[PDB]
Amino acid sequence: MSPISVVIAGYARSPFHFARKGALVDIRPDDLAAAVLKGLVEKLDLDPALLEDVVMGCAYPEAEQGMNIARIASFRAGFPQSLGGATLNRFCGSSMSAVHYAAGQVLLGAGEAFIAAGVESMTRVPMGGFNLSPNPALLQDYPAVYMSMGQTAENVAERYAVSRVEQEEMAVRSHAKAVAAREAGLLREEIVAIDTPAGRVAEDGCIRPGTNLESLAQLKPAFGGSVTAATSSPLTDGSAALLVCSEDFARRHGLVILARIKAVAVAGCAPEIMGMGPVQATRKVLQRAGLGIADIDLVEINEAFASQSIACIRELGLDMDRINLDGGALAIGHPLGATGARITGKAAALLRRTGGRYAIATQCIAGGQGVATLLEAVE
Amino acid sequence: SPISVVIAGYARSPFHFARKGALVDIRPDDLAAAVLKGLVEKLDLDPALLEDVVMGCAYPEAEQGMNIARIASFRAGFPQSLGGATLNRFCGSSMSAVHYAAGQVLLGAGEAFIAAGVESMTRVPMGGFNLSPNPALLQDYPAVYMSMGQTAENVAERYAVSRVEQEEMAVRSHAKAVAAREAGLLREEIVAIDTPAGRVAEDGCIRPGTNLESLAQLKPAFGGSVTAATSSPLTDGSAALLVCSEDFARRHGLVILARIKAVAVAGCAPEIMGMGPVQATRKVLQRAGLGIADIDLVEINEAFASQSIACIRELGLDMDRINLDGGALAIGHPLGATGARITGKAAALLRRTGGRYAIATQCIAGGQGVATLLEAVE
Repeated sequence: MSPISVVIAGYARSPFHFARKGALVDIRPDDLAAAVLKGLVEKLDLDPALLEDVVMGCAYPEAEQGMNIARIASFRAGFPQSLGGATLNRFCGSSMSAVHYAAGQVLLGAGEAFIAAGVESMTRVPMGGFNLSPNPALLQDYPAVYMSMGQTAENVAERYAVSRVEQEEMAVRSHAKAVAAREAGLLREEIVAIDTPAGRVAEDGCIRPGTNLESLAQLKPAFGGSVTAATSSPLTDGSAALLVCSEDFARRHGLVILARIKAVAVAGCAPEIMGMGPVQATRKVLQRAGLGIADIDLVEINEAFASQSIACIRELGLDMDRINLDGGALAIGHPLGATGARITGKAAALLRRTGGRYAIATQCIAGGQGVATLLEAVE
Repeated sequence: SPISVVIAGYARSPFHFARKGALVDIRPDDLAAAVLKGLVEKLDLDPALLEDVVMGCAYPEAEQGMNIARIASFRAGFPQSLGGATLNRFCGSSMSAVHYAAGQVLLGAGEAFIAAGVESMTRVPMGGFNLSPNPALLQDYPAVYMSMGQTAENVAERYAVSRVEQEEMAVRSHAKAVAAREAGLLREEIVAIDTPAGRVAEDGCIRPGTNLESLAQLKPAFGGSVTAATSSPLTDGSAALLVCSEDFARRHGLVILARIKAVAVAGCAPEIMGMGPVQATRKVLQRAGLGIADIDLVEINEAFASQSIACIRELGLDMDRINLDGGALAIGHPLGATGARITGKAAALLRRTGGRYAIATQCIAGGQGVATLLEAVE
């Protein structure tokens, strides 16, 4: 007689690079995803034949991200044909929903170990895909369904009263925290270096040290309002992967357990303010875990925009000093499919490193959704 | 103390031929929405009670793009409070949508889900608009991109399924579909769809009086034993299930079709992807503590007569217990929607026939299988 325990027992990712001008422009997303899958199981010294399934998050699963990129990446990584592979699109939250899927399968007794990963080459598959075909009836009846992400960011800045200067202070803090993490070697363990035509890429490319209020105040508005390129996550290339498995499996294979998955959630919201997704998703995981915000040691909230990240943190009553401890997406980047796996893996790794008890990973999703994962330390 | 996960609803569009059938004018997001709306109207269920819509789709791009789960959900008039996520495991996408939903019920992450799928093989072509095979795998491992027809021939050769044996399954599949359709036994699962041309309420792919003599006169499709007629057709269609806790079904006075007792995925060699159901079925049996002897009926997808027959023999199943109301040869195979149809139909048949246990299982492009084992609710 034993509690069902689902744990994160591995977290790896590529460095994240600016789309179009960064170090990963020449790497196919299927090849990049493969590199990280192979990197994770090599960091763990884990036989991939022990895995049930690879679940790969991807916002635009077409073109080089098509043909079930989970299964393509798995083949390309040299993993056995006995694994399953599936690709999951919940846009910005895809690879956090991959974690929820794998967690559900562990409870169903349908396998003991999974990779929950994500990928986005925002260089090689442009945000929106090819052949964008909006529903004509929804364009007329419900146009907010297809609202630009930047307009949702302005809507939140207005409706939740987040000034341009307040957004710019988050940008300064997110870069300063990433720089401090990188320079202390605190991003090294999670990174799988990637071979490219130009050479080995081993370090994050989106961090801009010395980001400061005076230089930010000179930038042009991006969406005819308060938001700028610097208070918006950049177009990013990258992949992240987690090992999601039973506590028993991790113990059996001598794996270090980063954290236990204690509760999960999805919540819909109004598309016009999609950035507020995290509020209902976080309230759900607290209600399901039997916890309050005062119980949470740290939070990874994705910085899709400063406007929505700040509006969420205020609405939940979170201390900004407990947010995005090693930097957030303004600095680190936001390759859509990969972010959920990254912020979940990172929250787990930070909970273990900081000696905390509980953490939450949460983000917003285009089309009006939020996802959250509540993590618990393992003794 | 287990939570019990049930199927408490099954709806689908009529399934029609790609390019020449009755659904060619319906965008797949619109077709999925019609089925979502039909399902909740059949159940008289308020969709505000639903946690999430999980939509299977083999090619989630263009008219199937932009997270078709969420688009279909909005188009059906469901509240913004629901989640929406699109899942691609090609042929098995919407069975993996059931598996996802069942795990979320167990996690206590919601009590009611729609697990659905859609494919308009008319309006999004197989391979998508920008097929880009991994250059390294084209060199190292070309079988990854093997055509489904070549895998069907591989299985016919290696598992010794003659062209006549394949044609005998084509005959029985169509005959079984005609018996069901003629007795009104397909009507309850169907949501009629409005089209520019008028209301479509009947399946289009059934070819009544399909027979050995006429099949034997057709030309091979893949330089072997397989023909157009022993291959599932290119199909347009959508299917949706209500996957929910037993407590939620009882509380809302919903008729339960079946309990989900076990689930599985299993990888296999892409070059014989059609044998996916063997390891997937053996997994759900082992997990359920059951033998093939225990199973009253099976829905095994008829992607190809060759792989369906080869799997049925490998598992030692009585053909009389397979695809009671017809199989994909006759009903159609709109990739993203098939897993939800065969799981849904297997649950509905388990209830209608008074059996204890059923299996829904299928093969998947890229070498995978999926299986769901269902139990009658006492």
